Amino acid sequence: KPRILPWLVSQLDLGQLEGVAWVNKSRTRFRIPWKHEDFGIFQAWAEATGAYVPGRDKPDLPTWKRNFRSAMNRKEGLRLAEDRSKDPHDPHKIYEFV
Ligand SMILES: [Cl-]
Ligand SMILES: [Cl-]
Ligand SMILES: [Cl-]
Ligand SMILES: [Cl-]
Ligand code: NA
Ligand code: NA
Ligand SMILES: [Zn+2]
Ligand SMILES: [Zn+2]
Ligand SMILES: [Zn+2]
Ligand SMILES: [Zn+2]
Repeated sequence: KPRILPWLVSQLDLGQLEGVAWVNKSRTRFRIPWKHEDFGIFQAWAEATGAYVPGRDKPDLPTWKRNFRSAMNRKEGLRLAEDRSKDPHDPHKIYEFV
């Protein structure tokens, strides 16, 4: 395989992942809960890309967060708009389509 952009836009349109959401009406900007049992977008992406199969691999979140940051930062039309990942209340990042 899947490509990060179409897969991401789909996850966001569906709105089934807690805290993972469009933040503007035009749907060029979105939130990922991010903190420096999750079952969130990092593991979902690992499963979609075959990097994680339950019971085959041991759970590795820091790696999932790394693989996922890597796939996102490489996309030319994706900018990191905001880094709130150290916030105590709701740690998150905002990404934008440029
Ligand atoms: Cl749509
Ligand atoms: Cl998951
Ligand atoms: Cl605050
Ligand atoms: Cl905040
Ligand atoms: Na949400
Ligand atoms: Na996760
Ligand atoms: Zn859409
Ligand atoms: Zn899963
Ligand atoms: Zn924010
Ligand atoms: Zn705060």
